[PDB]
Amino acid sequence: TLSGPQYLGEGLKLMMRPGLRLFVLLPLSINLILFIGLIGFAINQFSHWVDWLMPSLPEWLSFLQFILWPLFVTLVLLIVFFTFTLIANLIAAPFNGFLAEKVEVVVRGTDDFPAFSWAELMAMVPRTIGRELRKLGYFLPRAIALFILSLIPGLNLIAAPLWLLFGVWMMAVQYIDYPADNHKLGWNEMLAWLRSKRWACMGFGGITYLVLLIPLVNLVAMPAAVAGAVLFWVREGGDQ
Amino acid sequence: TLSGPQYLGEGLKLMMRPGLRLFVLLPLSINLILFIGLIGFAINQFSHWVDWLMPSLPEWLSFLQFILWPLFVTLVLLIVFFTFTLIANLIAAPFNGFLAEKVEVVVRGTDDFPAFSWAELMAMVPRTIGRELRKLGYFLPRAIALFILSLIPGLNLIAAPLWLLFGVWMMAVQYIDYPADNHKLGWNEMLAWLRSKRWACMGFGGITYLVLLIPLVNLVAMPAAVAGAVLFWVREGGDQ
Amino acid sequence: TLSGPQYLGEGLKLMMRPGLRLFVLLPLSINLILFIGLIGFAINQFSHWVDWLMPSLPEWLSFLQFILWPLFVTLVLLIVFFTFTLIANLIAAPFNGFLAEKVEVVVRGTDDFPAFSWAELMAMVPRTIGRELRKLGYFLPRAIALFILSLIPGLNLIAAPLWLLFGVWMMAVQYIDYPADNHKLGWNEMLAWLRSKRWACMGFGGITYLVLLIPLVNLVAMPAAVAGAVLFWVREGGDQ
Amino acid sequence: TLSGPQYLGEGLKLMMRPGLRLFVLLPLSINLILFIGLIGFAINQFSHWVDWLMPSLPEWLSFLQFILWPLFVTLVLLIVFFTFTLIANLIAAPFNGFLAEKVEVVVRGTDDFPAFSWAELMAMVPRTIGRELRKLGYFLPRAIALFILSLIPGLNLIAAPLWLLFGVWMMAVQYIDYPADNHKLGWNEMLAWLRSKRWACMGFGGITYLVLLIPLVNLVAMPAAVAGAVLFWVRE
Amino acid sequence: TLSGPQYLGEGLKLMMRPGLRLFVLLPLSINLILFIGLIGFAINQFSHWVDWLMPSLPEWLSFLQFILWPLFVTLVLLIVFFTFTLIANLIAAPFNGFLAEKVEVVVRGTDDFPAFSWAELMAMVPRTIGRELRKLGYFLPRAIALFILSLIPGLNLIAAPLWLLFGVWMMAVQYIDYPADNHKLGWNEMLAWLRSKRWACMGFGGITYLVLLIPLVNLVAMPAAVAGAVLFWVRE
Amino acid sequence: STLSGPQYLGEGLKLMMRPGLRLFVLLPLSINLILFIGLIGFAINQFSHWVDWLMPSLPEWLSFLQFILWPLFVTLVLLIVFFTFTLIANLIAAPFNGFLAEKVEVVVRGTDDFPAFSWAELMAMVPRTIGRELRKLGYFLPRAIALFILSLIPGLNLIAAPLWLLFGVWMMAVQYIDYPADNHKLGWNEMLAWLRSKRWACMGFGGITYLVLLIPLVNLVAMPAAVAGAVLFWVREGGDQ
Ligand SMILES: CCCCCCCCO[C@@H]1O[C@H](CO)[C@@H](O)[C@H](O)[C@H]1O
Ligand SMILES: CCCCCCCCO[C@@H]1O[C@H](CO)[C@@H](O)[C@H](O)[C@H]1O
Ligand SMILES: CCCCCCCCO[C@@H]1O[C@H](CO)[C@@H](O)[C@H](O)[C@H]1O
Ligand SMILES: CCCCCCCCO[C@@H]1O[C@H](CO)[C@@H](O)[C@H](O)[C@H]1O
Ligand SMILES: CCCCCCCCO[C@@H]1O[C@H](CO)[C@@H](O)[C@H](O)[C@H]1O
Ligand SMILES: CCCCCCCCO[C@@H]1O[C@H](CO)[C@@H](O)[C@H](O)[C@H]1O
Ligand SMILES: CCCCCCCCO[C@@H]1O[C@H](CO)[C@@H](O)[C@H](O)[C@H]1O
Ligand SMILES: CCCCCCCCO[C@@H]1O[C@H](CO)[C@@H](O)[C@H](O)[C@H]1O
Ligand SMILES: CCCCCCCCO[C@@H]1O[C@H](CO)[C@@H](O)[C@H](O)[C@H]1O
Ligand SMILES: CCCCCCCCO[C@@H]1O[C@H](CO)[C@@H](O)[C@H](O)[C@H]1O
Ligand SMILES: CCCCCCCCO[C@@H]1O[C@H](CO)[C@@H](O)[C@H](O)[C@H]1O
Ligand SMILES: CCCCCCCCO[C@@H]1O[C@H](CO)[C@@H](O)[C@H](O)[C@H]1O
Ligand SMILES: CCCCCCCCO[C@@H]1O[C@H](CO)[C@@H](O)[C@H](O)[C@H]1O
Ligand SMILES: CCCCCCCCO[C@@H]1O[C@H](CO)[C@@H](O)[C@H](O)[C@H]1O
Ligand SMILES: CCCCCCCCO[C@@H]1O[C@H](CO)[C@@H](O)[C@H](O)[C@H]1O
Ligand SMILES: CCCCCCCCO[C@@H]1O[C@H](CO)[C@@H](O)[C@H](O)[C@H]1O
Ligand SMILES: CCCCCCCCO[C@@H]1O[C@H](CO)[C@@H](O)[C@H](O)[C@H]1O
Ligand SMILES: CCCCCCCCO[C@@H]1O[C@H](CO)[C@@H](O)[C@H](O)[C@H]1O
Ligand SMILES: CCCCCCCCO[C@@H]1O[C@H](CO)[C@@H](O)[C@H](O)[C@H]1O
Ligand SMILES: CCCCCCCCO[C@@H]1O[C@H](CO)[C@@H](O)[C@H](O)[C@H]1O
Repeated sequence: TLSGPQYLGEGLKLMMRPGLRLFVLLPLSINLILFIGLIGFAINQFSHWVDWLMPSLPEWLSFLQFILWPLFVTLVLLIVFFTFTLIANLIAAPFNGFLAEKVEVVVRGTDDFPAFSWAELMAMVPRTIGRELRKLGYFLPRAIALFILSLIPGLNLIAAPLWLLFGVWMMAVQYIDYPADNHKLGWNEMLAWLRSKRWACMGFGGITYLVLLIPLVNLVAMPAAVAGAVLFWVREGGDQ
Repeated sequence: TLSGPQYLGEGLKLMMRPGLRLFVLLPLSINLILFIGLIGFAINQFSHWVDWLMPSLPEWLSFLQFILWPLFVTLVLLIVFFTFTLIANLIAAPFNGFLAEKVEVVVRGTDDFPAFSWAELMAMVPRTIGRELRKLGYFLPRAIALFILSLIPGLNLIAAPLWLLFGVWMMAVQYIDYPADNHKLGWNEMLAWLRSKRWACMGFGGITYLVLLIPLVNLVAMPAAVAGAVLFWVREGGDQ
Repeated sequence: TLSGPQYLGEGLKLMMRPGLRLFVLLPLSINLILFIGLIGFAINQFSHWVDWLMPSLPEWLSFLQFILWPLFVTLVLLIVFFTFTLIANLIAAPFNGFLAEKVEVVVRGTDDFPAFSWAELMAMVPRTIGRELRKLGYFLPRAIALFILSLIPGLNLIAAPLWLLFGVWMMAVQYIDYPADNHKLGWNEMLAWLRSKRWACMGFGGITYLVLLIPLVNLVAMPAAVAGAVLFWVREGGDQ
Repeated sequence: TLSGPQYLGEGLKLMMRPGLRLFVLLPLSINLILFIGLIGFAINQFSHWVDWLMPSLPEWLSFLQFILWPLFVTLVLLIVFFTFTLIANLIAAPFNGFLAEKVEVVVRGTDDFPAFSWAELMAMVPRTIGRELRKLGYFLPRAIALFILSLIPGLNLIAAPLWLLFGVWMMAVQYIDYPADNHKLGWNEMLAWLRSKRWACMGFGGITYLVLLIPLVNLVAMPAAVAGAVLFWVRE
Repeated sequence: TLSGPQYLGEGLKLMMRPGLRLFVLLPLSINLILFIGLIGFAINQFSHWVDWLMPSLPEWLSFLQFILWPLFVTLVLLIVFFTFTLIANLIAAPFNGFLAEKVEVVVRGTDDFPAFSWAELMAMVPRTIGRELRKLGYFLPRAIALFILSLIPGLNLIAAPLWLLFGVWMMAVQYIDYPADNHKLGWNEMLAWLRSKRWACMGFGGITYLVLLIPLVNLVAMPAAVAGAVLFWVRE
Repeated sequence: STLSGPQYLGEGLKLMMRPGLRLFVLLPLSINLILFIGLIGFAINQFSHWVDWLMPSLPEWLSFLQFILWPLFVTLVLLIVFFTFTLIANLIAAPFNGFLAEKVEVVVRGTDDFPAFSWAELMAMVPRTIGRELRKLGYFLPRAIALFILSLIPGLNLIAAPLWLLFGVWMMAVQYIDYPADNHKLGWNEMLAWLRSKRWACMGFGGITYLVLLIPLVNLVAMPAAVAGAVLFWVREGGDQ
């Protein structure tokens, strides 16, 4: 009855109520620390990194340095961004998993005020980081496939839609995974599960993608998305 | 003999001969009268309608009115336009049906000079208005669907071609129905009928679409699209 | 002697050195709190806002509520975004201003390690906030002008360049004022004085804007722009 | 007095009152007849025209006919439009002029119910047809100029604004003329009269442009623009 | 182990070795002689073609010849180019096959080098020219179709990819045909063959497409494509 | 005298068509042939290597970037190869154009309707005419890079497209109308002043010359036509100093 994007909205509701409300701070804080620590580092090495990527040129081709400069400078940033993002989700991987349990007990009425402890969090770290690596393995190859498909002057027009649709579906697997993996469910079994809910989890993943495009709101958005995903897992069925 | 778009042309021929020659003036004359009557009222009401759609705003945001004015003024115009066409087509519905019948008797040779009588027209009105409503009910949801699909950044590129192709298929169903409905044929039965004749009525629909973009020529073109569709019905199966 | 976009570069150096590094953490924490506070506010009021703007309609026009809904949701979003920006800048105004003085004493050689104190910061707040209000009062009119010029289908092509040319100039008056305002210097007087350094401060503002197009940069760049602007005030004319 | 375009708006008020707008239905009904005639004609001869325009080609180049077919067809269509747009406006020239007088007596209070008689219309025809022909002469060179400039890849960017600004300015000279021409004023004297105040005509013609973009509303926007122009002639 | 676009590279290698390096010169010589004569021809007759294709208009409509001018000029140019491109490749058709055979024997170790003889080339000419005429018969209708498809306002977006995919596929059928036609390969069986090998021959055809986008490098790239197509024929 | 505008290029094509000047049309093509035939092989063998030079060395983790970085440098390299080639070819065409311009002049002035080609005087021209094309490049490439950097700015590109076009036309005037002018020991600055006084005429000439040189197979006939047309522009409009 709740199928579609409605879950996301409801997930936000689940985050606003006390005792789950303070867990919302986790992603931002991660990205905060990771930013502040890394930013300074990046600041010092930015100049050096481009100097490594740029080839040595003779005096006659030295003019190419003017055209090649903006490139690697862009590329470095593109790397520094992606690298950071890559780490952020990794450090955010356990917390989200830990959250997906704590949301669930509230969804079913078991304990409306779940408690945070580092013990069970550190105990979750390996399966949930490894699971973040499985997600990365499922995503990144297909991403490079669609992107190289888009670099072709003829074929990009079919790549833009495939890109979008895939990114939505990935919003389904990324977040609905957290309760599925917390129920020790196989990767294949969960992807088949989402394949059976493809319309529902495509709507959920879709509005999740959209609301996750808002830059500052990303950080309040993700916890809502996790909780909404847990709700998805409870309202669709955890039989597998 | 004629398969493909050729029917439209032949429809023109049929409308050129005496006795069917004046009905070409029915659509044009309708849109004249309709406009002449409505324009007046519209002029007075237009100003008010936008003020209604425009939100009531506080002092600091009042500058937004300067930017919201064009949008709402645009929107109302669009609505004011569609309504017009929507009403016009409705009023054009029976006259078309009455033509598709009267063209048919000429195509099959029963009466070389059919007469116009308001009696059987008014007798037609409720059913034919009902069918134009069934057509709008078929079209408007799929149209909206395509449009929402166009506002999606990734999927818009797949939205344009689908819009064209559907608008063509719709040109088949709008006009080939007039004789089919005159023959008391089920809606789904005609849609499957045309789905088996996909190519033929997709060609007829195609040229009918193109020619009916030409702005004022529409009102002379349409009766040709009717007669042409009656020909599509006569020269191809009347079987049910 | 020392000139061009290099100021920004040099300004960055001043921020990295022992004694001036932690001041960069002042705006971020603010933007954190300001975000954390406002975002929750937005979360709760969002419905009421989009419902306020939306007009009350009769039953048959109720379908319009579907087209007006995304619109207002966007509009509200934009307000929420711009309002945030507007507030953020304002709160950033004194921390910027307070910095422009503290950078200065480091540039001159009195004290290599300045200390932060809430007393004189709070003593600065009203003057500097009123200052940046003078800035918004100088900027927002010319901005609205160029924007009404760009809405005209014909003139919009000359609006894009005219936009950029002003945006670079603005970069000068925003930052270079911070030390000047600490020296009790008049608004129109500073406008006249910088009207002479137009080229230098336009290079400063040029690299300032471009370098401000990157997201990572901004959080570390505004301090670099403030320090570089202080440096610009010291090595060139402080005369009055 | 009335800043920017209010004249058009005020002009529309004038047209909506009974007595000043049955006059609107006159040229429209004619252009209807014109429309019906020209369309039927083109129906009969469209094939003759495209076969005339198409060159005779060999069997190896016969497939070229397949690319030439859409072309002349387009071309014929275009001519057919412009001819009509040209003729209709031509036929519209006197009625508008005849209206511009009949508007003025209502503006100044002379006669609240103007009388329509074919006599004084036919008497206007030569002067007002000549006058609209002068307007076509002022317009077409600068229009072709901007179109050719707009074909240029680099300079096309300067052709789009110059197009709009001209298309707006022209809306002044056509309409604000109808009263001036009724006052027996020289062409050059009127262009100096309009260039005397650029902003005013620029707003009047500006909204008149935008409002003449609305598809069926043209038919009511034009009369408004005439009377507003009459109003524009009287108040200033 | 060698599948994919690598064949292109390898074909290049085969053409670098002595005795096969003389085979590179002929397509260049064809484009050269043919080009020089046909271009001198083009300059004198151009005026007659554009004047021939352009229709007779009355003197009022005379101005239309100004818009039709850039068009027909363009059109003639396109014909001029296509005709050249049409003829050019025809004359290269047998030299290709005659080359293809001489490459195959090098792949299997049969021949270190063969002295060219006009005899066997002339013996090939009618069959292989009939073969490339059949290639034109497969190609040109799909192209005109895709072009009419690109004229459609909605479907033009689906025309852009459809072109490329076919342009690549054609580059498979064009070159991999030449060894096939050396073996009297029946038309249906080769098209099915390349349809069963879609990935390999489509990558081969792909790099062939792209490297053939390079203008003067076309001339050295085509022999590499022929050699690569023979290797594609032998190893799979 | 009445011949002002872009008509010069047409008339120049006419001059190249009459006997005595007709085979000089083959001077550019042959050049572009030879320069290609010599270079082509070299380039191919070393193309693979050049991209590998410009491409950065990346670790195990950043190796995937090679999939996106590869096509880039390959294009970049190609571009350079093209520009450099077109650079070099134009240099070799510099004396021939000048020589042709000189020879065209005697046909235009009715002195010798069938001028003879001799390697003596062409080789005599080489140093002057090359140096003068180096000056042409010096006038062009800085201003061109300026327009390109200006087009890189997000706000100002819209003003970079027209400026680019107009400057390209103007450079057509400078390049071709210079050829007769250099033959009469005319200074660089003073010819820029003279063309600046003929800006309407030579800007039309440079306009059609530009367009005709955009068509690839046609440009081989048009380049001589542009030289001759430029000689006629020099003859019919003051060659005075
Ligand atoms: C756009 C730049 C945003 C701030 C982060 C990178 C700033 C790098 O800045 C530079 O760092 C170099 C060492 O890496 C020093 O040599 C320079 O003096 C310093 O200006
Ligand atoms: C403000 C920054 C917004 C960028 C949002 C882009 C969303 C990309 O998508 C994400 O890429 C990540 C790796 O980078 C993976 O961890 C995720 O599984 C994948 O969904
Ligand atoms: C991660 C933050 C996600 C916010 C997703 C919000 C989805 C909101 O959903 C909207 O909220 C309103 C609630 O009153 C409803 O009236 C609307 O009909 C509903 O679409
Ligand atoms: C474009 C001109 C449209 C004409 C407006 C309507 C018909 C003439 O206008 C008015 O219409 C009224 C009813 O609306 C009639 O009662 C009046 O007799 C009338 O003059
Ligand atoms: C273009 C000039 C005006 C076109 C018609 C204006 C409509 C006039 O007004 C309309 O008709 C009656 C008066 O005529 C009024 O009483 C009606 O209330 C109004 O709807
Ligand atoms: C869809 C047709 C509407 C576009 C034409 C112009 C509408 C402008 O409507 C304005 O409303 C005013 C309010 O009374 C009236 O004085 C006039 O009707 C007019 O000035
Ligand atoms: C293109 C930029 C804005 C053009 C001017 C918009 C003026 C908006 O002003 C509007 O005028 C209307 C009456 O004329 C009123 O109904 C509105 O309430 C008022 O906001
Ligand atoms: C596209 C048209 C915009 C929708 C708004 C239509 C007007 C809705 O507003 C309506 O206006 C009427 C007349 O003023 C009033 O009688 C009604 O009380 C009011 O509901
Ligand atoms: C004042 C009444 C509201 C505005 C009327 C909009 C009527 C538009 O009507 C449409 O105009 C098209 C051209 O635009 C024609 O091609 C169509 O045949 C016609 O249905
Ligand atoms: C940019 C900030 C986006 C805010 C999206 C907020 C959507 C959630 O909204 C919140 O949840 C309720 C539903 O339970 C809504 O009715 C109210 O807006 C609010 O309480
Ligand atoms: C097609 C564009 C329609 C815009 C309609 C604007 C008319 C709004 O309404 C009118 O605005 C006038 C100002 O011109 C005022 O003088 C009138 O009192 C007012 O009724
Ligand atoms: C095809 C039908 C054409 C209709 C043309 C209507 C001509 C207008 O008719 C005029 O109307 C005036 C009041 O408006 C009266 O004052 C005039 O005496 C009358 O001639
Ligand atoms: C369908 C609604 C009425 C149809 C009749 C309109 C006849 C056209 O009318 C004419 O059209 C020309 C070009 O659009 C205009 O320039 C003329 O002023 C106009 O009189
Ligand atoms: C450029 C192709 C040929 C010209 C086509 C446009 C013909 C119609 O053009 C219009 O006719 C009116 C007559 O009054 C003029 O006043 C208008 O300004 C003019 O645009
Ligand atoms: C083959 C014949 C094609 C000629 C069709 C006549 C088109 C006249 O159509 C007119 O176009 C105008 C815009 O220019 C619209 O604003 C008018 O409402 C409409 O009447
Ligand atoms: C249609 C009349 C002009 C000829 C159009 C085709 C242009 C050239 O077409 C080419 O022909 C070559 C062989 O000639 C083939 O190798 C290519 O696959 C093909 O693209
Ligand atoms: C209306 C007829 C349209 C025919 C267009 C076909 C023109 C041939 O297009 C061909 O495509 C090849 C790659 O695909 C290129 O290598 C050739 O240069 C080329 O001329
Ligand atoms: C690179 C080698 C140059 C050969 C190309 C043409 C140069 C010679 O050109 C020829 O010179 C003859 C007399 O010498 C003239 O009579 C010919 O008309 C002329 O065409
Ligand atoms: C960004 C668009 C690039 C188009 C292709 C390269 C155009 C510039 O090309 C250059 O023009 C110069 C001036 O005459 C010549 O000196 C150079 O030889 C030539 O390479
Ligand atoms: C050494 C291999 C590099 C290849 C560079 C060749 C680029 C050739 O360039 C082409 O040459 C023709 C004249 O020669 C011109 O007609 C074309 O405009 C041009 O694109």
